[PDB]
Amino acid sequence: HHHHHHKDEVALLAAVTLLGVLLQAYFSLQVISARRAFRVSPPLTTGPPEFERVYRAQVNCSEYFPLFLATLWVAGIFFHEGAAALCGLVYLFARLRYFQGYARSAQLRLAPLYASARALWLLVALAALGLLAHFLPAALRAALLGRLR
Amino acid sequence: HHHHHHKDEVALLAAVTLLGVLLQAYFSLQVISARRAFRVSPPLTTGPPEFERVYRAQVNCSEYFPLFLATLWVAGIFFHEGAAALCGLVYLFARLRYFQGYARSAQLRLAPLYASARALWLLVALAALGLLAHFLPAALRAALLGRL
Amino acid sequence: HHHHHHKDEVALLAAVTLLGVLLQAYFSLQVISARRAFRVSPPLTTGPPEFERVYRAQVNCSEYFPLFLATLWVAGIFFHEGAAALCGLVYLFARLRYFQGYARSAQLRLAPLYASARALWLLVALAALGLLAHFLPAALRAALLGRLR
Ligand SMILES: CCCCCCCCCCCCO[C@@H]1O[C@H](CO)[C@@H](O[C@H]2O[C@H](CO)[C@@H](O)[C@H](O)[C@H]2O)[C@H](O)[C@H]1O
Ligand SMILES: COc1nc(C(=O)[C@H]2C[C@@H]2C(=O)O)ncc1N(CC1CC1)c1cccc2ccccc12
Ligand SMILES: COc1nc(C(=O)[C@H]2C[C@@H]2C(=O)O)ncc1N(CC1CC1)c1cccc2ccccc12
Ligand SMILES: COc1nc(C(=O)[C@H]2C[C@@H]2C(=O)O)ncc1N(CC1CC1)c1cccc2ccccc12
Ligand SMILES: CCCCCCCCCCCCCCCC(=O)O
Ligand SMILES: CCCCCCCCCCCCCCCC(=O)O
Ligand SMILES: CCCCCCCCCCCCCCCC(=O)O
Ligand SMILES: CCCCCCCCCCCCCCCC(=O)O
Ligand code: NI
Ligand code: NI
Ligand code: NI
Repeated sequence: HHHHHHKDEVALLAAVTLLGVLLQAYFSLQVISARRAFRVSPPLTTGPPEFERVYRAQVNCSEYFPLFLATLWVAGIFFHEGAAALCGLVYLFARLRYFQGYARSAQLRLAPLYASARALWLLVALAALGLLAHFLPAALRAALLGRLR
Repeated sequence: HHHHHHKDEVALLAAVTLLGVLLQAYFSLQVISARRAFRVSPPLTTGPPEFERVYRAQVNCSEYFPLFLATLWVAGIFFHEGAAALCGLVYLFARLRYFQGYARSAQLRLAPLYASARALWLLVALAALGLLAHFLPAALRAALLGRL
Repeated sequence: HHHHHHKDEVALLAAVTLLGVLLQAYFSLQVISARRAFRVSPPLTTGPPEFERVYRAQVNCSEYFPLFLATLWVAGIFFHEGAAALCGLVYLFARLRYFQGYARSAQLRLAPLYASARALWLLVALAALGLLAHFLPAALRAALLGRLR
């Protein structure tokens, strides 16, 4: 126990984070359901194209999920909670469309893939700007103090 | 520096996290050892079924690891540290049995897989309840104030 | 809102985290570029060895990213911010060399792979020591108080 909590500075980030977990659960579910429909038994990860695209979509979302996370949280703490959470949401909605697109074809994944990438770059930029705002003043000051002597 | 630290509210979550890291290390070690026994040289990922099942078991535990993490932390902060840590432990022990099961066969993976899924779902539910507790009162209040 | 922030205790961790995200971006970019040069269209993940090595290097770095993250943060918070950040940087730089090595051959990946593993074990050790320093005193004290009664 302390007599204050910082929950209330990260609750939006936490909500978006959870939403991302749930979205991954939906993607796994679709993979399970593709495994049944095209009869691809674990441990195999190859099969008909229609299976491979679903499986790949899920794998690519899972692999980007930690990156999404890390940049969400850095942006949301160093830049602005609300703005990070919102880019997060745009990221997740884009990945849902990416997943749906890819299921249909390689080509129909592209537009939402690009939109996923833009939303993730926005998170990167907000995180970077936030970190710059945190470190740049002291560093400029130290450099000016050095030249002043 | 501040004159207080919040470490002590997250130390169980941190211990469980690290335990999870160590478990992944054990899984990688088994994969390395299966690569030697069945002579599957990187960058190959395919080979005899006994190699593929170990390899897949590891890749599936790696891929769910961040999900475990995220929910572990959200649940532990917004619901209850101890309860989240404990579900976490149950998740990790279930994955260790899943890994061992899968090595032996596709079929023996299933019971511990299901247990691992139940444990993760519990973490999800805790995280969701914790977030509901945080947001719901102010939202109901704002709505009541609007109607007044 | 609050009248203190803990940003300034984790800014180095956050910066190393973001550097890690950027490095994964660089790795993906090399994968895209290898897909074009060797004509391997998603959803395929197999192709000429030169493509497979790049692709594997990227996958292995993505899969260890969250482990790196988790241990970076636990070490940075329970042991020492600066020392964790520094081992983080050595981890990332080694993975860059691992990636470049692996692109050229299976064999050239090994030295920087071993350096990546050492740097991650150091983070694991710093995390474990920090957790020990947090829990061990109260536990020893409780055990002694029990025997004293
Ligand atoms: C070391 C630090 C490195 C930092 C690097 C940072 C790079 C930052 C790049 C940000 C790229 C943002 O680019 C911008 O993305 C948005 C969001 O999709 C696009 O917006 C687009 O999507 C939205 C839907 O969500 C619609 O309004 C419309 O379809 C379109 O305008 C812009 O058309 C594009 O120009
Ligand atoms: C541990 O959770 C899960 N693990 C696995 C495997 O590890 C499978 C691939 C390995 C194999 O076949 O051996 N699969 C499904 C799992 N579920 C089920 C959910 C999809 C309906 C899940 C339960 C709770 C939350 C979740 C969040 C995201 C994804 C899933 C969540
Ligand atoms: C960076 O650490 C490791 N990286 C890789 C690769 O990236 C391999 C797949 C790439 C290739 O072969 O090209 N493999 C094994 C690694 N080890 C050592 C292992 C004995 C447990 C590890 C060292 C330190 C901590 C760890 C934690 C979890 C898993 C592993 C940890
Ligand atoms: C979501 O961002 C990205 N996603 C994907 C896929 O999910 C691909 C594998 C799926 C497929 O082809 O179906 N690829 C590239 C992406 N970019 C592009 C950037 C690297 C040049 C990225 C944008 C912003 C930050 C980033 C950080 C790391 C990696 C990438 C970052
Ligand atoms: C991947 C998600 C990681 C989330 C990390 C969030 C940690 C910030 C909160 C500090 C912990 C203390 C806040 C008081 C809450 C409590 O313990 O009751
Ligand atoms: C939108 C978020 C809500 C998600 C709710 C997830 C449901 C929790 C399911 C838990 C079922 C586990 C059954 C108990 C385990 C056992 O019998 O040993
Ligand atoms: C994804 C792995 C977990 C991320 C963990 C973030 C937890 C942040 C806890 C609050 C940080 C402030 C306390 C700093 C203590 C110190 O530096 O001495
Ligand atoms: C339960 C916690 C286990 C901790 C295991 C830690 C293993 C640490 C090994 C570090 C080896 C460092 C040797 C480096 C030599 C060099 O880099 O030049
Ligand atoms: Ni008190
Ligand atoms: Ni002071
Ligand atoms: Ni505080």
